[PDB]
Amino acid sequence: VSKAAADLMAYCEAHAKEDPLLTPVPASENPF
Amino acid sequence: DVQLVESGGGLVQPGGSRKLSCSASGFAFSSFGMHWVRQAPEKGLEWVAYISSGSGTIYYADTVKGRFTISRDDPKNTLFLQMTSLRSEDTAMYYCVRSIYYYGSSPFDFWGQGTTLTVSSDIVMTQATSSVPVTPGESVSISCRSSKSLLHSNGNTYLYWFLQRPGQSPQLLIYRMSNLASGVPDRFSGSGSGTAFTLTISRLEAEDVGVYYCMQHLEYPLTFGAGTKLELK
Amino acid sequence: SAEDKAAVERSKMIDRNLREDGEKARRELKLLLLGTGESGKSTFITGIIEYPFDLQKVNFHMFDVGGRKWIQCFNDVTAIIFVVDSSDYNRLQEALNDFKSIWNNRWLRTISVILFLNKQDLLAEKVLAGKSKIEDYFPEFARYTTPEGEDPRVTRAKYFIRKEFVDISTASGDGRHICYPHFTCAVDTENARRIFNDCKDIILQMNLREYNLV
Amino acid sequence: DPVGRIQMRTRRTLRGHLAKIYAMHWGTDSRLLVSASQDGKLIIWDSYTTNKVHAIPLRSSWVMTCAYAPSGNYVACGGLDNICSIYNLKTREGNVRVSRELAGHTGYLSCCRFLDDNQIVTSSGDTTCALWDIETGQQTTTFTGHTGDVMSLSLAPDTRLFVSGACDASAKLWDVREGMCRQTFTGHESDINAICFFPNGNAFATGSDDATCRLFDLRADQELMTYSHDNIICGITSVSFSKSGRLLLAGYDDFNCNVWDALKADRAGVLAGHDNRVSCLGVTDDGMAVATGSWDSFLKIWN
Amino acid sequence: SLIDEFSASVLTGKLTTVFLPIVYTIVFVVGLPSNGMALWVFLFRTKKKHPAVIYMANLALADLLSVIWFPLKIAYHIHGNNWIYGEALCNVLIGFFYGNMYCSILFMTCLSVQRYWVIVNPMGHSRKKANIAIGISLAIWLLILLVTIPLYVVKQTIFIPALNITTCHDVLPEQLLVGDMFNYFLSLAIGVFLFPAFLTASAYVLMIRMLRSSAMDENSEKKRKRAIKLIVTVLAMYLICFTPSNLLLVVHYFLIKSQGQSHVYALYIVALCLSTLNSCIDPFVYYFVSHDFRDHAKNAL
Repeated sequence: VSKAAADLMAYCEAHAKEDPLLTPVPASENPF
Repeated sequence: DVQLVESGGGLVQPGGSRKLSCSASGFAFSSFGMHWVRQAPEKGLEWVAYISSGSGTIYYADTVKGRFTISRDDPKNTLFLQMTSLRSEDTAMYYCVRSIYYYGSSPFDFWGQGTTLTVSSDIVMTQATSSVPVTPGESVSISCRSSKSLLHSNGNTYLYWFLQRPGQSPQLLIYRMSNLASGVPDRFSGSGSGTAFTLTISRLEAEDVGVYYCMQHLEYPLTFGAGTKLELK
Repeated sequence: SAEDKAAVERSKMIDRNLREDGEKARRELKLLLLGTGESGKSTFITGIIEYPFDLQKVNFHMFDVGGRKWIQCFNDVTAIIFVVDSSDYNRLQEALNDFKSIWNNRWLRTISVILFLNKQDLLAEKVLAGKSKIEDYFPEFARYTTPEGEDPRVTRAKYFIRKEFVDISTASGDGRHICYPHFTCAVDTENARRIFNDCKDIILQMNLREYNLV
Repeated sequence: DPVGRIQMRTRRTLRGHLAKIYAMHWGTDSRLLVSASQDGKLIIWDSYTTNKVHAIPLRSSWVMTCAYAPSGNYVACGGLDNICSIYNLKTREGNVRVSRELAGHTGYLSCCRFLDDNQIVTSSGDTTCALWDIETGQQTTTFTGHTGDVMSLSLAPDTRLFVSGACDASAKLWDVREGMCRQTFTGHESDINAICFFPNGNAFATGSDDATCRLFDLRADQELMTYSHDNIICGITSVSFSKSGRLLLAGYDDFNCNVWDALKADRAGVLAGHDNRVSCLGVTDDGMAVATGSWDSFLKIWN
Repeated sequence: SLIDEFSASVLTGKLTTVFLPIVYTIVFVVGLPSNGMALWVFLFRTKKKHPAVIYMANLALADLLSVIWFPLKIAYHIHGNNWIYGEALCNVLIGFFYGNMYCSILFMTCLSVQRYWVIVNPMGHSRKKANIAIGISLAIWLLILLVTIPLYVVKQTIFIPALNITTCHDVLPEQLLVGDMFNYFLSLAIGVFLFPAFLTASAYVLMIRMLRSSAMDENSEKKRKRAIKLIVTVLAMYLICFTPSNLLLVVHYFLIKSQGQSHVYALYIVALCLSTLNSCIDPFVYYFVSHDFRDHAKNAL
């Protein structure tokens, strides 16, 4: 079972750079 | 299906005045804005006027400003253009054009068959390829040039392409520089960047013959190039 | 930017019609009818069933559902109309359970309830004949005494059933909403105007609190 | 390994609803929203310009779900009326019109979600979930097994499986093709008001009226994480994940959205600003904006 | 204002020496936070433009402006009617104190005629009528500004040599009191208080005439009976707080222009304390009288 949460964390870290709300992108490249 | 038919043309005596009428049918004309477009008998296209979806904004071409009066009657699905006074250079064909503006829109989707009003008694689009011979099976590509970059910071690029097949009204091929309009086969595609642009065709078909036209719609007035006449052989 | 500005005209055009439509989707008073099964729900005037009516030029739109949890959708209505026939007993305590579930619902604590005690004729005739005893179902009725042609026999019993419902009302609410009991017969034309008077009170009360006079 | 404070803030306010907002959906283009409210209108918003693109009048004012077709052509809505309506946006006549009125449910419609532009899966309060073919208007498959109203649906990224939440306090996972229940685990103490898929399709988060969320994975057969705080005792109305799941935005009846850390189960932020119970909550496809609608009649874009 | 052997007593006795400044201080200590806290909830915390909160919010503004300058006026009186801060500040305190005080009266009157047209003839117009509320609100602000501009130009700094004192507004030349300030104050009193008083008094009594009737439902004990008491309270405070002051104001300038016996200022100055005191009664009786307003303030702080 625990490897389910392990895989969830793996996905979160794998795509951790695609979240403008997790990590605010610069306003120069933002529609807001 | 969608269809726009206009009338009110014909020969006009010196010093006369005429009203062109464009009768919409089979679509929500009240939700569309209306354009009038001109084609000289052998000297390319030219924009005339504009009335928006809700008559809050109007525009005219410099050569007719004040003399003309664009009018619409939404509940009757009719559009007008009141012409005051007469000048010989007004001799040309006139066309009725629809356009609806929202994020994913395709302005200039449909064109009427036009009404002749021959008479007797701003950014510049240009294309060096005035005419060129072509044969079936080629992948001919046309090019048109702008006097100012059309890539406004939005990412939109308001260059347009049409095909005025023989004896036929213009049909919208590429809208906003790259987008394929309704009824256009896959053969056509526009590409490039900045100020000059390529309207590419693959596996040219016999129906891909006529006079192409390029206009830039960043701001009014709208201006045409001379187009590109294709001689099929 | 010329084409993008044209989109603003379409955007403001939409907002014009929304407020134009929003001024007629308001000024009509929504009402929810939650009468219990085997009752005179349909007599006093898709999954949802609607019945519009208007008195004194105020349009009412009453809503019924044949297909608990969707009730959260109706926390805007002017009032809830709970209709119960006052003649049965074996499910009258069940009817009182139904009223309490509505009066204490989380999303309905700001909504007044108009209570229609229909089928008073059946209760009136039923107790007048006396073929069955109320005390068998409501032992505490034996202690009741009236607080007020006209028959003094059954009217002793009539106010008891209203007393049972209002007791459930005053036990909570604390002035945020009120229960307006009523007696009616399924021939009476007054059913329509009773709701109109009652919604005026609800609307008037709403103003008293949102304009700081209470 | 926390994420500190996600001090998200309003960047737009999509005013224009005259009633309570109940659902909205992000178009695949990450720009166009479709929002449903009790006013009886569906509004296609251009989030970037705060421009209204379409307004769709509805036969039934009691909408409770809405959807945006992945192709961007069709929008669907459902409500107390047992009919799911599919609308066509790219009509050559210009105006939006209904394509099919999907009748067949015995009770109210709670959630609708398109599938490859020709199949739509809906769940109704009559304890049934259904898959439809839009052209014919028939139920291609009917799903039964709930002991109560089904309230929420969520399509997997692959769209081969979808999950449903019902007032029986159990989350049921279904197959569009096989047509029978795959998983039905439970554990909530009250109604499951909202459901959403984790971006990988292997998990989904439940929003329950007992003021607690739970994170489920198919392999686990049990809840992995539970989101709740002693100071929040109000039901969850909507849930949506972030582009990488870290930012589990959830709507609460206390007029604010609690921004929970999916992996850490800690209240890392609060998108306060609404005047009434926040009903719907959806994150863009690119992860660049979270749009929040509420019974206050305002849709807010946050970043 | 005072036009003297006997009038010098007013400028010397403890009446103005310690009683006016201390009573003014009592008003300031609560009027500022009371209305200040009211503005916090109405503007910063309340996120809805309900019509009622518009007039109430502006009223809270009118209360603050009347009292913010009191620290100068309280120190003015204890110094023995001596104005040490010069010409510009004297014209500021009097303009704000009188302009904002009469402006507060007007917003109270608009609330009375707002509740009427709401309770009587209920329509649910609160969703859209906000624009009318804003429009009338600024019209009143412009009215007071245009009516109060003569309070900044006219000269009031007289430095009577008998006591080596300059007394801002308390003393004025007979030239001004008889034909310049007479018109301003009498018109300000008759036009900006008495006429609004008739509108507000009629509105509230008409309200009570309907909140008790046979055309009103039976469930009353918690809602209608309570409201009647508050209406009388609000009207009671309005009538007794301002009528004795504006009444003596008309009495004073009436004697000046016809009899010269200008001693009534002794009663007017003390009577005007009630009008000042009303600046702190309003927050307690209007906004905090609400059941939920207390909860909203609790969330605010």
